[PDB]
Amino acid sequence: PFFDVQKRLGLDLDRWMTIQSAEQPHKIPGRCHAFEKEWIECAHGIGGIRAEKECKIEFDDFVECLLRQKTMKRLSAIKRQRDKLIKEGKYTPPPHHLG
Amino acid sequence: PGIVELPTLEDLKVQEVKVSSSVLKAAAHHYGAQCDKPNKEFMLCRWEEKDPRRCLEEGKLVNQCALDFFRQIKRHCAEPFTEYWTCIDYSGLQLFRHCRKQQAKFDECVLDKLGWVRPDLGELSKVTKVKTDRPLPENPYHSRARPEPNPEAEGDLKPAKHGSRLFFWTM
Amino acid sequence: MNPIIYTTLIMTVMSGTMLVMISSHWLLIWIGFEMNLLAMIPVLMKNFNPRATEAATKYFLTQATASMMLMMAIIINLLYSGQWTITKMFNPVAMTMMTMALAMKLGLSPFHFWVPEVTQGISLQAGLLLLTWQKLAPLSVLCQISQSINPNLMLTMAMLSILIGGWGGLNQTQLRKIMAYSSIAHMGWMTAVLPYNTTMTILNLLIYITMTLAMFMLLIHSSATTTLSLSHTWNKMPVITSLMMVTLLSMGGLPPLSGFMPKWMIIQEMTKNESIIMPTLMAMTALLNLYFYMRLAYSSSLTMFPSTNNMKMKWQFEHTKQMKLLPTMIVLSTLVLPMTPALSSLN
Amino acid sequence: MPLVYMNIIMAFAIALAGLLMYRSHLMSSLLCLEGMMLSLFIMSTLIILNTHFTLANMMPIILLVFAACEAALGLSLLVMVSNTYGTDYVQNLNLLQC
Amino acid sequence: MMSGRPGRVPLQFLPNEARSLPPPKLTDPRLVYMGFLGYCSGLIDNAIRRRPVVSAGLHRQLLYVTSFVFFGYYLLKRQDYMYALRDHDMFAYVKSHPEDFPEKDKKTYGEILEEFHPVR
Amino acid sequence: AGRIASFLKNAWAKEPVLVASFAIGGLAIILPSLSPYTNYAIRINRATPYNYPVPLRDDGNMPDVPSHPQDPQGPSLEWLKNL
Amino acid sequence: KTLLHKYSDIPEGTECHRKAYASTSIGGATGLIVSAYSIALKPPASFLEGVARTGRYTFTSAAIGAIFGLTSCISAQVREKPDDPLNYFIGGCAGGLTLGARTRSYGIGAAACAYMGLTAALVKMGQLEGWQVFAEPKV
Amino acid sequence: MTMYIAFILSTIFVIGFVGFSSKPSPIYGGLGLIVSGGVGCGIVLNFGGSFLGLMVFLIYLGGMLVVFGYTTAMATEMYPEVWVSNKTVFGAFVSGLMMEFCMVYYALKEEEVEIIFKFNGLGDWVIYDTGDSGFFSEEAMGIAALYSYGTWLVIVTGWSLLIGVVVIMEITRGN
Amino acid sequence: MNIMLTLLTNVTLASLLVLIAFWLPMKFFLVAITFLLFDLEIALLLPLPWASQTNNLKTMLTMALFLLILLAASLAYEWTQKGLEWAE
Amino acid sequence: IMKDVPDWKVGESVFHTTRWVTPMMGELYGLRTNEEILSATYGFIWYT
Ligand SMILES: CCCCCCCCCCCCCCCCCC(=O)OC[C@H](COP(=O)(O)OCCN)OC(=O)CCCCCCCCCCCCCCCCC
Ligand SMILES: CCCCCCCCCCCCCCCCCC(=O)OC[C@H](COP(=O)(O)OCCN)OC(=O)CCCCCCCCCCCCCCCCC
Ligand SMILES: CCCCCCCCCCCCCCCCCC(=O)O[C@@H](COC(=O)CCCCCCCCCCCCCCC)COP(=O)(O)OC[C@H](O)CO
Repeated sequence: PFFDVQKRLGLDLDRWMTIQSAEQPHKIPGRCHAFEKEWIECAHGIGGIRAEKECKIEFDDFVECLLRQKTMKRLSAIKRQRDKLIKEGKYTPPPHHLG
Repeated sequence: PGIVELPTLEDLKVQEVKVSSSVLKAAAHHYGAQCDKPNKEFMLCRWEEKDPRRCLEEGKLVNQCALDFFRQIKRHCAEPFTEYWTCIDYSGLQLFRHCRKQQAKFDECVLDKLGWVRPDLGELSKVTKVKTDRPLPENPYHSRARPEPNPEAEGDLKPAKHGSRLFFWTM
Repeated sequence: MNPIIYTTLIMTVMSGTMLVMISSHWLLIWIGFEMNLLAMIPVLMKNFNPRATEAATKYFLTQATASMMLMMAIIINLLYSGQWTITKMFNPVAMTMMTMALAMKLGLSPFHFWVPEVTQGISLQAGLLLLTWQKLAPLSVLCQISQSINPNLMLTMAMLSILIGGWGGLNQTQLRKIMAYSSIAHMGWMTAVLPYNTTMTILNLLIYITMTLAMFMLLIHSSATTTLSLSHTWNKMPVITSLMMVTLLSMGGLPPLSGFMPKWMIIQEMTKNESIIMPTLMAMTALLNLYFYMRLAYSSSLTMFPSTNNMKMKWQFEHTKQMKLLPTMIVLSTLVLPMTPALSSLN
Repeated sequence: MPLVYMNIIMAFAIALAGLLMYRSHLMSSLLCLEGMMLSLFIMSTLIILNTHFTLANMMPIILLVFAACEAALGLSLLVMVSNTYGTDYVQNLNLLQC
Repeated sequence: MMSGRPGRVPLQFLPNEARSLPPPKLTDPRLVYMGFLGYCSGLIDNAIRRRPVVSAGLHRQLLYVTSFVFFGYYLLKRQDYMYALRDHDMFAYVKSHPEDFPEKDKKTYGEILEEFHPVR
Repeated sequence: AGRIASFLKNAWAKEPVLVASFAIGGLAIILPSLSPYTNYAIRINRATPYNYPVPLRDDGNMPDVPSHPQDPQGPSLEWLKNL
Repeated sequence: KTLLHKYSDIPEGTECHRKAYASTSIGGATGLIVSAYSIALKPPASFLEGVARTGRYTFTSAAIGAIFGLTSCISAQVREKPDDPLNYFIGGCAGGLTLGARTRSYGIGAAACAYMGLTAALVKMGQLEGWQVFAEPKV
Repeated sequence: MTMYIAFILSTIFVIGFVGFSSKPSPIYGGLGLIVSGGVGCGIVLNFGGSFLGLMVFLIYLGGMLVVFGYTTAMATEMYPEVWVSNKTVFGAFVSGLMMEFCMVYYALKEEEVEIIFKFNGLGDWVIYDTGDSGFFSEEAMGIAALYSYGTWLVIVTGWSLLIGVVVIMEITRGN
Repeated sequence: MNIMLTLLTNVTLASLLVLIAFWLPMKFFLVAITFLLFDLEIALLLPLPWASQTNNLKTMLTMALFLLILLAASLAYEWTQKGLEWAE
Repeated sequence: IMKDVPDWKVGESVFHTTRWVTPMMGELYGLRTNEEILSATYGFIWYT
């Protein structure tokens, strides 16, 4: 906050939902709660400019959990190279693939 | 970065309990009340290890004790069970409310024939400890080393040297 | 309006910006911007004249659109980090998105054509509120996220304000139009220094705020909206025109008046940041502002202008409004240069 | 990233272009401004529901209840320029030339 | 810059560390300047309201001078505190980062060859 | 007093819908405060296991937590049973 | 800024054809921006007048870029001065004279020579040196 | 097909925006948004979010947009342009068509669309997570916190709506 | 799917039997805007049923009733300052 | 399937951590026929 009356008065108005690892109704996880716990707990008391450097590995994983860019891009390589093998008959699917 | 370890399909092959939902829910109270320690061991392992592959063995025992529970009742009044779980099946939401007499029929063998007891409301929801063997994981989250916090300020807050030091302002 | 109902509209917007400067959550910041807009519209149309109806429509469409652009800047940052807190932004296009979105709420770059028309339509009393309080809310967010700002992105916005504010100000006739262009020119000064050190951004804001109230409430006392109408006030109220001249010199920036407060430190600050061509252009093009300050100064007090016979009747009656805080606002905007090292208090 | 989000993202952009370009009528511009917050609503719900950010479900309901407040203000201003000028055409709204 | 240094209790116009500074003397040249501004405020206040300038409600002048000096005096305390704070945390970083501020070596002007460009 | 009572009487004479609304809204705001079952409503609200009762590592020295689900130790909702 | 990178990558004077094409590309792109604004803030009568405004503005700007890049490069290696700001000084006036003929006024042509000639030397002036117009916030 | 149903709906969602972004007659523009509003809920519905989706029908489509076209009904000129009318309106419509066709074609062949945001072109379904939700709906239990965690939200959004009621009269009063 | 099938079948039946019937043979604004603001305020307390089962329903009681008195407050100000007595 | 592809470490870790990340359905079902994908993802949502 520009004027952090939040901290001075010691009463919460907005930080409850600011992160998904905070308190949740009936204790349900926010999908990537495990990863962002590591990143935030990496970044406390480190400073903004420092934390972006050292806590980069934690942030990259947390983005990959949240954003899920490369994981399905790799899965794209799974499917694209799959149909580019079945179409010429080079690959046959085992029977657990169907039922 | 690197291979992700996956348990082989060999030890993965485990006797799966081949019963439906109605039979499970009808005897759920007695099943939870009697064979519960292996469930608690596996339940604690899943929340502490946070890694499913670490506690797969305890998962087998969770099923294994389930077969033992179903085996004992099979030797006992299986016919009242067939009556009990069929009427439970005939409920869209599987409500225990409709099935009361057949529920009593099942309950009145196990109390004396099997020596069991229907758990009242609350005991199955009680938060209970479990005496286990597996030690506490060193760091279940697999946390890495923390960055060193910047050193904090120390020393008496001395006056600014030679005033404001902003252009010609002497003080 | 009903005095009690105009009061809450005056200070619902007081609270709307108050939320922005204290909110640590991105959504809540938009909430304060919403009440900022929701309470600004009625005040602009207190008098209900077609100028105000146009001015409200132009103001609403601009601010609403900027607010919407701000939201997707919030969403994209959420989409790429899942963080609702206000910190440095974690994605480039989101950073680029809100800089323009926040700019349009403030209005410095080509997103400034609304500023002259809206203040021209609306009354002078609501003019100061639009030109003074409605700039802290966008600036508070910008000072907050200044770390992630794009240095190229902001600075070109900064000059295009001062060059446009400097150039078009010469041709303006209506005093509100001149005041608006100077506000655009002044807006460029602290926005340029914003990426380097926000302390001077706040320092420029405070001084500029003090100068603008001194300008607006004196004009309210003059009851004049045109240069010729302001020119006549030399005879009825010669003292006001003399004070009109000193604040014009101050808000021009000539030393040792308080207009040399922001520029000098801003010039010094960027010079420490190796940006030296940048200050020279702004300091030199600031003279464009001084020219129509001189033009107003010449017609107000330095040379008396022809008056009308009917205004002998004006001398027969005293003023009514007490124009609260006018004496302290003038002095706090002319002779505060020797108190320059007080800027350390802000940081 | 899933093409449904890029479908939403252009939906903002085409809505953004319509709001900025203008043709004749402020009704259409107000309509274009509503597609803005609309596409924002699905985009907000889509991310928030996908990530199971339970408290963040706050924002979708909060988003449009305040976006609808623009309609409460925007619609009102239109009828006034409609009462005075006649048709609410943007070309009519040019009195503040100076 | 400040802003978020370790220990930043918000909306604190005078943090407790400021009590360890020499308080601004009442005869401070900066402090009396606040008093001078208060007088100028009083003169304008009578001038704007068509009052007999100097001898026109001296009670208002007293209030203006008192407010400016009092509001001034607390300002210098914060002004001196932040200025002292800037140098304090400064003087410790150089110790913690000595290789970041290497000390020069003694070389008198007798050995330094400053080129002499003739002037005509 | 007299005027206030007459004010209510003429309020009921010509405006009976609003006095019904204000009375109901007036009550509906103050019985929940001094209600004796409000704490009961909270008690049964927390006594609804949406989330699993995750077990705790038995390190001893804690007698309150039951070792067995059917064990007498631990909380009970016998109050919920009769009410 | 790949378009701006073209001019910087090609050595001064050498490869005059590449410098000329890159320089007029910069001018043409700049002409597009100003012409687009001109139609926006001040609409013409119809579309045919709109492209007419674009045609004039783009042709002027492209001409300034073409003549500046050509003169700057052709003066560099001819004089064997790959660093002297004068290599851009006559370039600025080359654009300045080019603008003057484009709008057909001697007075504006001389002023454009003086102003562009100074700025072109100044733009070169910073290229040899470390002058930054958008310096990053080091402090 | 059925796997791309969210993609199918998302495609109708985009072309629905071109319907009203082209700025046709205000009634017809509203209709183009009405369908666009309708399909957008289905996109939300396919992701869960029943309550959040249902509002788009109720308080926006049957809500905000009802009074929207209602205002267009008693306002506007006596000659409402039919969608074809001005060649610009149809030019805008076909213009919207070529943007969605080029990206979708680019999306389904190379899957490496980088326009502004780099987005990989896979099916809608490769983004869903996994896990059981127990006995509580995630959406339902989230916005039900309006009165358990939504403290500062309710205080501010309620206050502004009251100011919303007062601002609308003050502008519509006519002084 | 079933939901889509149901709505699709309804449209065709309406479309089919329409075709056989075609080939074989400020006050007005104020009521709109006041409804709009009340309707938006109504959407706030729609999640009330599940919200009534929160574990801190005491805070729910203060604030769920809060919105309802504001509904009354918005109408009360509307009523007293003419408002629902539409222009006539 | 990717023995032939030049550069591919079989079972390459996606996240830098060695902790078990919950495996999203995309890698789970994936290869499965569209009937399995259709019934398992939008199964709860379309069940009525
Ligand atoms: C930084 C550089 C300078 C910047 C400022 C420059 C200002 C002037 C620039 C030119 C201005 C335009 C041209 C002239 C405009 C004149 C305006 C005007 O109103 O003039 C006429 C007017 C007539 O005077 P009148 O209002 O009747 O009041 C007389 C005193 N009762 O005159 C007035 O109203 C003026 C009244 C002045 C009153 C002065 C009072 C002085 C009091 C001195 C007190 C000293 C105490 C010493 C204490 C010592 C111990 C501590
Ligand atoms: C080595 C790298 C560079 C190599 C190439 C050389 C530099 C680029 C080319 C020259 C750019 C600057 C010269 C001006 C170009 C634009 C000219 C233009 O717009 O002309 C049209 C018009 C002038 O005529 P007008 O006043 O309209 O009167 C006739 C009306 N019928 O215009 C106007 O009326 C408005 C005034 C002109 C437009 C605004 C200013 C445009 C130029 C800004 C600086 C551009 C710098 C480019 C290079 C650095 C950045 C890449
Ligand atoms: C009426 C117009 C002007 C009239 C004549 C006035 C005097 C002519 C020259 C004006 C000089 C203005 C800029 C001088 C400010 C201080 C600059 C200085 O001390 O020298 C620096 C010179 O550096 C500069 O680039 C300063 C600016 C040079 C000139 C460009 C801007 C001024 C000209 C345009 C603006 C003024 C003209 C009017 C335009 C309308 C040294 O820094 P450096 O470059 O060595 O930095 C270290 C390292 O190399 C990284 O750079």
